Amino acid sequence: EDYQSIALYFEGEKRYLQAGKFFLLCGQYSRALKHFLKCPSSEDNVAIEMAIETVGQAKDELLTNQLIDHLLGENDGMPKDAKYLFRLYMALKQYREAAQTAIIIAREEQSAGNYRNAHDVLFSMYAELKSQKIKIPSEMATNLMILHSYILVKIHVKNGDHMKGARMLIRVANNISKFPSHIVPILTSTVIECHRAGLKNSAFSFAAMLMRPEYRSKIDAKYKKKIEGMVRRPDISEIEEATTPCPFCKFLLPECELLCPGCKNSIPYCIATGRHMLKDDWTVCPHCDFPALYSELKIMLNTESTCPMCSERLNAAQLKKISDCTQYLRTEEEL
Amino acid sequence: LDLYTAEQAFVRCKDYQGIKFVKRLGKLLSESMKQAEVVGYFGRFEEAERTYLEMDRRDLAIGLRLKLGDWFRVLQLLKTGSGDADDSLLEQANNAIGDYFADRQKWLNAVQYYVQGR
Amino acid sequence: YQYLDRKLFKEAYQIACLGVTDTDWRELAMEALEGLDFETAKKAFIRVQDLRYLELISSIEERKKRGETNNDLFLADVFSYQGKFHEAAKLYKRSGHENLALEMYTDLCMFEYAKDFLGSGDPKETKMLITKQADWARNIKEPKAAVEMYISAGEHVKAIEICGDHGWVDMLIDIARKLDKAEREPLLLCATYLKKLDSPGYAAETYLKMGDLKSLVQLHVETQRWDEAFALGEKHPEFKDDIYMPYA
Ligand SMILES: [Zn+2]
Ligand SMILES: [Zn+2]
Repeated sequence: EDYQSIALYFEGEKRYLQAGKFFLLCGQYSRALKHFLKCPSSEDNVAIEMAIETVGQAKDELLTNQLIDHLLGENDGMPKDAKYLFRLYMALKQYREAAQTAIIIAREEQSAGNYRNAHDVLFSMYAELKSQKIKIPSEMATNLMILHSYILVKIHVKNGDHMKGARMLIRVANNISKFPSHIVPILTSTVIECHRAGLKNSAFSFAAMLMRPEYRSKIDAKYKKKIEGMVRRPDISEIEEATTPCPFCKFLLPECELLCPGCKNSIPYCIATGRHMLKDDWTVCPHCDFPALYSELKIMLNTESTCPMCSERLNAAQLKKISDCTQYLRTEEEL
Repeated sequence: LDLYTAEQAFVRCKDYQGIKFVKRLGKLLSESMKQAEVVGYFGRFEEAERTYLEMDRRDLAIGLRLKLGDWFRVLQLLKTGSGDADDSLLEQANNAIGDYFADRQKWLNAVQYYVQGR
Repeated sequence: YQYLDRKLFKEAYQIACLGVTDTDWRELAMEALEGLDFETAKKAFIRVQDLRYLELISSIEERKKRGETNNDLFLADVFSYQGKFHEAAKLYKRSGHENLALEMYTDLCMFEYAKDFLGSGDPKETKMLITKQADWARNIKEPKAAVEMYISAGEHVKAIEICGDHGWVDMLIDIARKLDKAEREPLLLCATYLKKLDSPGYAAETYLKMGDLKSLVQLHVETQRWDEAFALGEKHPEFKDDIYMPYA
């Protein structure tokens, strides 16, 4: 019933453990759950979490605003983390703001220099936004792709696949403005791998910008002279990019291009090679439900035990090709 | 959007352009995409761009404003959102605006660009 | 115009920028295309703002970005896309693509001309051309000619379809009689339609010229001919037993 005893069990004497839990039996919870909103520091993350269910009852009032405010640490000064902002925004089901806050957090962390933490965070937010089936803004998908190309780089380098790292590093190079922290060090070794793989023509342009006035006098002091030489004697020799049919229209675009000039839908991308999926070798990680060129996924599963993206255990044969890919290539405008 | 009567008409007026556009429209396998193409067909470019943005395709709006010369529109659209190669378009657009002014003998305006672009 | 006649396109644009009409801009744009200076063409058409020609030029450029070098295919596309339809034809011919010319003339349904661009031969191509012609002929409401137009190619499905659609019971007989080899739903399709048309006069006849004379015998009394029913049941005594109970 009202459970006034639970609601006021030991709520006096300035506290009773989770006094907010006590006031949170029924009704509108605004004594100690809300004194956790009156607490400018984290007395317990459990309390803010339970205030997430406080607005989970869709109370839809200024109490939700108060929680958001304590969240931003604007009146507090020491906000904890906007992961709670994501859960809170999820609660009242305004996902068009949850996606924005997700992107903001990912962008900030990415800029700072965290490059794998940003990946896991953005994957963990894509997780719920997709599981709930809400459509995912192109901003989040695009950032996921360009922030995942980075991890693919390192993997294709450690594995020793000279061309894959070049391709992905080209994509990262094009969107290197998003990457401030290692702006010379990434474009550097973008050049090195491009030349060490066969795309030295592109590396010419990239090293030019690398030797540009702003970027210059910061170039790696290992092979600064080598970079100057490559630019000085630039060869226009670049191996032509291969082609493959678009999955949901029969048309031949290159491997790293995702926007098909034909059907005009945005082809998804692998999780091993960053290319545009092919109907003939579609698959998915059993856990993260993301595409992969089955040939390439199996090829890369060279004792690396976590998935390329979700970072969970994976092995030789819990990965088999798929045929009804229309459940993945359903035209979003048609869907 | 019959695309069957329309092609017959477009042959009844020797009009090979109309037939080819109808075929291309046939390749598209999505509604609200064919709608964007046809509101581009009659020249309502602003309507087509707004439609492209509403269906959450910044990529095609940038592309459409790139096919025409609205490089200022391309800059404004690149101001927000994020795309697959955003510096590439940014630099290309600056250089293109520099060329836009330079042909009209408007230096000190082309020079503002050509510098943000390289 | 002085610059255009000498095929100096970049200078022509440099002078045009000083301010010229829109017709001159368009003329410069066309002459850039035919001269294959696509950058000048892009800037000209931008300054006239034709999305059709700009998308053509972008298509050509995206082709050339991939393996595409031939200069007569591109000029043929340009002539075709303005509307010459004949100089474009020869340009397509000269390059190793007459198939493109065939597609052009079939799209314009100018089939008299596409007769002499069947350079490949008949590797299931001649069927395609004649079927496209006959489809056109039906679409303009000239069904009589369309009848035989299908007949030339393997269009017995389509031929029967239209024939019944207007019911040439004066003709379906002749075609189906000429039709042989007991095709599942062509030689039996006219049969299917003869009992829809006021044509039991031929309904049993056709399947009798296909073979299934048991339900066909029953259909004889579906022509309210009991005597003929028993007569044909003599041929198929089992069918007689099967379809004499309804007579009972
Ligand atoms: Zn496609
Ligand atoms: Zn996975």
